[PDB]
Amino acid sequence: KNICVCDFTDKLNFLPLEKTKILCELKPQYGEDIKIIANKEYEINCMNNSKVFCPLKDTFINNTNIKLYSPKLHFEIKDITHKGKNAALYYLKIDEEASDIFFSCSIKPKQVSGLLEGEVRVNLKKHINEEYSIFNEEEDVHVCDFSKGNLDITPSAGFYLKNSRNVSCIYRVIPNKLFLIKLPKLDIVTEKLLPSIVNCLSEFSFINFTLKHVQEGDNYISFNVIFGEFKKHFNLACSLDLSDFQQEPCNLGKTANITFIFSKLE
Amino acid sequence: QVQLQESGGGLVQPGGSLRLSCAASGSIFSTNAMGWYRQAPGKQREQVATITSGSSTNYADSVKGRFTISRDNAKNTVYLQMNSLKPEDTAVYYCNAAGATIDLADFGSWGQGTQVTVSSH
Ligand SMILES: *[C@@H]1O[C@H](CO)[C@@H](O[C@@H]2O[C@H](CO)[C@@H](O)[C@H](O)[C@H]2NC(C)=O)[C@H](O)[C@H]1NC(C)=O
Ligand SMILES: *[C@@H]1O[C@H](CO)[C@@H](O[C@@H]2O[C@H](CO)[C@@H](O)[C@H](O)[C@H]2NC(C)=O)[C@H](O)[C@H]1NC(C)=O
Ligand SMILES: *[C@@H]1O[C@H](CO)[C@@H](O)[C@H](O)[C@H]1NC(C)=O
Ligand SMILES: *[C@@H]1O[C@H](CO)[C@@H](O)[C@H](O)[C@H]1NC(C)=O
Repeated sequence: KNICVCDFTDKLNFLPLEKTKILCELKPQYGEDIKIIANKEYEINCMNNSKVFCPLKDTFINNTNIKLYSPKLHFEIKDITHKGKNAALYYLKIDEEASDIFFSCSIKPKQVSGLLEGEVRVNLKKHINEEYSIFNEEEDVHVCDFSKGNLDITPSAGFYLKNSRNVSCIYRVIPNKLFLIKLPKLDIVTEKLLPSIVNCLSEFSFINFTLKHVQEGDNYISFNVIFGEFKKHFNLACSLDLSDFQQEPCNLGKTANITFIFSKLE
Repeated sequence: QVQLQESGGGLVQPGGSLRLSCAASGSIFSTNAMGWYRQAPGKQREQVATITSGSSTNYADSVKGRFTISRDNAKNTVYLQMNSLKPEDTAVYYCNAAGATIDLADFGSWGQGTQVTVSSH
């Protein structure tokens, strides 16, 4: 894994004329880990004492542990020697299945009358919001997976603005093949999202589909649909909306959009 | 990585003048505020003068009217003109980024600095 580093060592060692903030912004993506380093004598509030964004309440929670909002994150805080100084190391490891979170860390030297602060901003969120369906050769099925990965609609603490909670999967319909929509393991999925896909697919009478099974796995619910043969071209968009689905204390879901392309061209 | 190189220090008599220079590389110089800093033995490093990308200046109260900070965007250099020097001005002088909000990537590891000694003997 690659590592993103914010090293403040021997850079918060002056008395400024006016209030000064030295800022390190991190946008960790490809499973990257994070190291924050600063002199031991600095006052540091980080990871187990961070400022975390709370999408549900649209505010920031101060002096809190990031594990309360992204439970699969794990970090260690050690004293190390670095650049010839006694320093503190904040080492956060981000596994592939860790959920989104937006938090900040503060680093304040003493005896500067509070005029100088270091700040780390860690914004962990998805950056691919559109994919094509993926063929599972072992199961002989095309899958749109909204239960994990890039198109996950599970409620999370990710910093998303109100108009940016859409994720999209495109399925080029193959006649007589089973198609799977994987969704989070939540009661709301069968209560409301399943009516949503049924009303979407049945709205146009000329669309041939068969709902085969509503299946509950170990960590997802799947809608299993077979589309029959067709002749004419058609594009059908369905929305499975959890962008307003709340989950205490801070989580909000996303909107899963599925685009069915019916085409005998190309 | 930002690289900083100060020069121009030396021994000067009280009341004399001195001009410090600092060459900065590794960043887009003309978009950054810059500043001069100094540290004497047993004192904490202090920001002495700052200059915005738009050439607005600010000074520590103890050097107001005696120091002048300037910049040459074409050469990526910051200057500190010091007149009416006092023994209390003796320190190692450093330049670096300044500003109210500074990207950590723009704040370079401190250069070697340049020594200024104001004394009669
Ligand atoms: C966050 O974690 C760090 C590291 O475990 C805590 O720092 C320790 O604090 C205790 C007493 O407060 C000291 O005896 C230890 O030596 C510290 N450890 C290190 C590595 O410096 C810190 O207190 C925690 N902060 C919060 C708010 O829980
Ligand atoms: C996010 O997806 C929603 C779908 O749930 C989009 O809202 C739909 O927009 C279409 C036009 O493109 C309308 O015909 C539908 O009536 C809308 N549905 C709802 C429930 O509002 C929304 O536009 C998308 N947002 C962005 C920024 O693309
Ligand atoms: C958290 O910190 C911010 C800014 O420092 C402050 O405005 C707020 O009152 C604090 N408390 C809460 C609960 O947000
Ligand atoms: C699709 O065709 C099958 C027969 O192949 C039929 O049983 C099913 O009812 C059809 N679905 C719709 C929505 O007409």
